[PDB]
Amino acid sequence: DRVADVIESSIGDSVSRALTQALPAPTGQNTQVSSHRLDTGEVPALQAAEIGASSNTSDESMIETRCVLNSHSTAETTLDSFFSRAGLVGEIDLPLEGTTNPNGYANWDIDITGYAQMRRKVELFTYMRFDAEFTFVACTPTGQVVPQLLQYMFVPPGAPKPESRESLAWQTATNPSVFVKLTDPPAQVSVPFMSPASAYQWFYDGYPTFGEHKQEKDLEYGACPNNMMGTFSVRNVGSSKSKYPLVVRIYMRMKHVRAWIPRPMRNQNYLFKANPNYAGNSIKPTGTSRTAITTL
Amino acid sequence: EIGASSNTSDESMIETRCVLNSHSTAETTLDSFFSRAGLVGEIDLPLEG
Amino acid sequence: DRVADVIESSIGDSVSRALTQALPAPTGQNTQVSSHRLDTGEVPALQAAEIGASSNTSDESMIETRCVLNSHSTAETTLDSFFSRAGLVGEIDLPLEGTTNPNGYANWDIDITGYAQMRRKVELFTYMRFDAEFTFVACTPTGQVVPQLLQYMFVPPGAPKPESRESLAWQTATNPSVFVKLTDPPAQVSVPFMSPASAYQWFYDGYPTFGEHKQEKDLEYGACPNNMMGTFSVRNVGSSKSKYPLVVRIYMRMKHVRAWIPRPMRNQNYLFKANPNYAGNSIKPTGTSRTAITTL
Amino acid sequence: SDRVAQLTIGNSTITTQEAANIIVGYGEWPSYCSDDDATAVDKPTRPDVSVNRFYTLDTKLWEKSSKGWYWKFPDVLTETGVFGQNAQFHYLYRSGFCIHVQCNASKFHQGALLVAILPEYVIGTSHPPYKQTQPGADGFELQHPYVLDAGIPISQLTVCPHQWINLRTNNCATIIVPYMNTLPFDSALNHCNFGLLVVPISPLDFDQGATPVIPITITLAPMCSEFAGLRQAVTQ
Amino acid sequence: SDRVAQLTIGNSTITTQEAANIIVGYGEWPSYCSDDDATAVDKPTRPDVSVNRFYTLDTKLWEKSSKGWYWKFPDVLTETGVFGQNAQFHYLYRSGFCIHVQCNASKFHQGALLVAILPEYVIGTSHPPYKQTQPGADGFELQHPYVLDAGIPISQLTVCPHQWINLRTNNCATIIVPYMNTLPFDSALNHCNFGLLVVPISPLDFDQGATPVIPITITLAPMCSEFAGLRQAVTQ
Amino acid sequence: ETILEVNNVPTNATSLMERLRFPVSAQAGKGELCAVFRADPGRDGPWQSTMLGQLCGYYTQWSGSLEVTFMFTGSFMATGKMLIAYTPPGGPLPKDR
Amino acid sequence: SIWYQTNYVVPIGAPNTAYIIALAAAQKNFTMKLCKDTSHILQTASIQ
Ligand SMILES: CCCCCCCCCCCC(=O)O
Ligand SMILES: CCCCCCCCCCCC(=O)O
Ligand SMILES: [Ca+2]
Ligand SMILES: [Ca+2]
Ligand SMILES: [Ca+2]
Ligand SMILES: [Ca+2]
Ligand SMILES: [Ca+2]
Repeated sequence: DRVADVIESSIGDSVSRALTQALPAPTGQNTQVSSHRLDTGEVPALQAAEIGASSNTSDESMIETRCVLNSHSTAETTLDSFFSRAGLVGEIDLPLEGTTNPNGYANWDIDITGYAQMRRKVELFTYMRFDAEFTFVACTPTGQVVPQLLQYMFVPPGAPKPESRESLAWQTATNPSVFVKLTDPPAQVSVPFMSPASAYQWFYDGYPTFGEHKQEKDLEYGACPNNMMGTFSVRNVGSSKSKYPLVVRIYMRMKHVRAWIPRPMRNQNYLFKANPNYAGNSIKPTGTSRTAITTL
Repeated sequence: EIGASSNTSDESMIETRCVLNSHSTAETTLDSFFSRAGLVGEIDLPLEG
Repeated sequence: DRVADVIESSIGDSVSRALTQALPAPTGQNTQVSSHRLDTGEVPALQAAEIGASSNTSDESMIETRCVLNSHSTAETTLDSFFSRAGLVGEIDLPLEGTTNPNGYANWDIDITGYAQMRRKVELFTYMRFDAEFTFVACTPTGQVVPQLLQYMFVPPGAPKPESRESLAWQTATNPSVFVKLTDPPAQVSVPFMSPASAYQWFYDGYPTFGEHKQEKDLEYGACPNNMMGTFSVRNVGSSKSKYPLVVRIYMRMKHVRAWIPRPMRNQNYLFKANPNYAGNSIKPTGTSRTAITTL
Repeated sequence: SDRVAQLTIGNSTITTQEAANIIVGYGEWPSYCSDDDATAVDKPTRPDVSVNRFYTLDTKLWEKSSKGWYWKFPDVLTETGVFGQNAQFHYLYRSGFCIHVQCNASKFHQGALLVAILPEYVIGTSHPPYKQTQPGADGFELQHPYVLDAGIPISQLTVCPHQWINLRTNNCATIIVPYMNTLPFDSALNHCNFGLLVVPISPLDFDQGATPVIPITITLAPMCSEFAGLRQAVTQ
Repeated sequence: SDRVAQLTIGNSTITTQEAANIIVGYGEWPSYCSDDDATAVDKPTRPDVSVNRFYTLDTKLWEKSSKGWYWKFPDVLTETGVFGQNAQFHYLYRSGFCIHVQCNASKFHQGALLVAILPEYVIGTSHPPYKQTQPGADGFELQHPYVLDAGIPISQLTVCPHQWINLRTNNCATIIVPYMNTLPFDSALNHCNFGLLVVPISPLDFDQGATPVIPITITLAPMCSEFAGLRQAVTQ
Repeated sequence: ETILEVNNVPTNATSLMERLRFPVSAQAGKGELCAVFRADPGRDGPWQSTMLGQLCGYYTQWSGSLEVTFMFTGSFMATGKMLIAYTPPGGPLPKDR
Repeated sequence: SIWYQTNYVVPIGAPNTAYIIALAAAQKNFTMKLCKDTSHILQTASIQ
């Protein structure tokens, strides 16, 4: 009744092998006493990185060490304890004069790859799942606190995006909006992990179209729709002119972080948003250079 | 022609597999829907007019 | 650990469903008493061959039958009881004068599709596994019994085939040979089912080469190597001339028969050997014709 | 509850409202190969759903003069779908089929189509070409239906897995056949285990005015597909 | 008993006499999809042996000046073998790989090749072409190996499943990687889960006279292959 | 289930009612194409008419299978057989039945 | 896509052309998440 092959076949194991278990580690490893040792067959120091493993040699087998009780905690080197720190990721400009944002409204695209500081850290991993808390600092180009009223409205991808300082879209009957005065403290907001994908993707090695991928369409390589959270709209609550030159700065902090695959840090200066393009005409060394490898 | 929505299930249509739907339906409820502030009124008390 | 799909999947059932069991049947079915019956809902006679099933209507439900004890045995309508009957399948000619078989020897190809009688019966099924018993009737074109000695040698496919009345191949150190006088009774031989295939194949709908199948190579369509049993050689045991005009006739009988798929009988006259080619220019009706379907 | 029916394999589903039931070739369901009937020492590939699914290929037009057509299963499917690939990449093949020849009409039409299966279907004519022996897709047509182009009477074809499509009753036939060959596996690239014949015994007739376009479609589906001897891709 | 080794998958077998052991990507073996991680409601196809086998594709020539090369797994294999077919016929894909980059030489040669894996390998340059992002077979070459053509330091690539081929010790590297993506399945026709980079950190050198033809071959093998969403055949 | 406007081409305002129906004549050839449409519910396609479609406009994402029943209104004497296919994402609009 | 498996067979005396109606709905395993204002319709003029 059974071909035996079907019985043996392990095909269908949703269970991953693992072979590596995560253990508790509040305090760094404590060093222990170590005396001299002179023998053959034992080569702690001798390794072969040609395998792809980080030398497992310990201090003890290298020098006559003493005993030390490492009380040094490793709680600040955790994900949350690291990423969970407010930082500039957005910045909108609603001036009185100019060509940038007239009319009194502004639709900002939801993307944080616009600022170094934050972008550097986050691009350390390949995937990342988490919630966040955004703070909104509204102010004039000088630091002047003005008695103006604004309305921040979130526009999910597929929702009607405001087209004017008085577009119908601002009724926000469904969308989430927030009204605040520049006199009141900044806006406090909590945002849940929203994405069709189980985790945000920093690097997308593929095309979202699935078409011909012509040259003129190479503008899509790297664009992942799972990171498209729609847009963010803001404007003054009025029918007339704003009367004031405003500038909103968006800050973000991450809560309940979950990073996965780790990759090399950034070596060059960022050029475009959501584009790992670098300064090819002038590349700089990862770090400082010397005059001779035999001189300090 | 009876006035009933076809009760045909995926299984009887194609050789399906097994899936554990964890997708919650708490946001598709009445309160979770209507309970959202929205513009419904607007008064104007100008100086001139 | 299991995707469930792997657990359910019946893939790997070497066991065939069957759904039809073979039962004992020495005597034909015995008829039983049957009285009249007049009712609705019961339509024994009414059938629908459009399904592909032979009407299961029985005599009883058709007419008021009596009781009969069928003693008629069905032992003569069995495979062995049928095929197990000697018949002409081969015929070699070793004349003194002529162009057919000079030199005194003859290599006959092992194939029975050369004679109607036998070929008709056997081609009733698609496959057939069995053993056989061959008889050899050697005699002159008149019926004259001559005091000549012969040597029948079987030459399996891949074995050295005799090229002359005195070829080295007749030493038959391995091959099976039989020496008989035309004065002694015919040769009695038992032959086991020898074939790479589990059963001889009467019809091979394909090509044995696996190449291009060009037109000049359409000479292979239908040729199955699993029916190629090599050749049969015969000659006079001497260095000089035979001194006599001989003609050997090969008869065969089947033992331990095992037929499988059944197909329609032969409708036309056989033309070629191992070729279902028919008389296309002049086709005849399966049977006799009448003058009118309303007249006998 | 005998005329209506549904067939579901892979990601395909068939329907009917005038079916005449299902026939199982020689009363036996498609089974895989036993670990004793096989000699090929290597775990074959049972892709299942990817190949064991319904494939609607060719279609023909029934006429008041049509003679008949035929196909060669093992070969027919090749070159199409995931199935074709395994058949071309692998050397050994094994599988059973579920055939569904549909052909509807109105209650004012009349006709009778015989749909039977014939194992090792060899043909004559003094040797037919490759385009006649293995007319895969779109099949081939019978010239002498009375002798099935093989010299055998068609009046005796019912002695094989068959079924009828009598327009006045049903509008489709369905047959199920298990692997058939004196061997466990065999390359379908050069050998066809059997063939399908569709011949009008009762000439399609109907009074003028009624849509004269009466198509006959063929839909089949592999079952218990097993392929062995993985090698380079071959065509014939 | 640590340098010698043998890999057997499908109907393929690999050998070595100077191996430096096997590394398992992030310490995890290729597993199938759980019935909760998947959303695709339909039993996928696990062809196994027919696709989960070793495929020797491209080969390159190491020189005293070579900069380095790279490939994009999901795409690389497509168009070749039974695997390619399922990848082109099906929409959803899932599988892990076993990579074996072999490159031998004599005891009189010297060189060090870094062979690492990089998930979601995106590249820059103001937008690279399709022939640069998905150079399937025969891969592509690095122009600025120091920044991996992405703006990231290679000096920090060891932070990923890697291994070295130091001619003075070993002559081949071997890595095993499980499916990697924020999703259960995903079409490999337009998205590459990761890429392979081979860069000479220690310039290949050798005194004149010794055979200067030092080839570097790439051989990979799918593991736990699962395909869903069967449809028409697609290429890109 | 709500009426799906596949035949949404007409917009005469006098022929807006035929957007709900669907044409099916007695062809002659083998393998005719009768209709084609997007499989996306919340898209501006034919799924605009369906209740389900209109609801989606109030949500950003979704999940689940979808059922679509087809009812023949032609005369009782009208017979036929048709192949309704669904080409999963990535597969371009087929040109052959 | 929709194709003709066979043909629209009709007797002598019945409409040579018929119609079909499509009804759409979601299965039980269907679930929506998040939300927003509809983009399927927009008011041109202000309510009077
Ligand atoms: C509502 C806040 C959600 C934050 C998600 C930010 C993700 C931006 C990543 C952009 C990457 C890209 O578009 O390829
Ligand atoms: C040793 C006696 C064996 C008898 C086997 C006879 C088989 C002949 C069939 C020939 C058919 C063909 O060659 O295609
Ligand atoms: Ca055709
Ligand atoms: Ca062919
Ligand atoms: Ca090459
Ligand atoms: Ca490609
Ligand atoms: Ca009419």
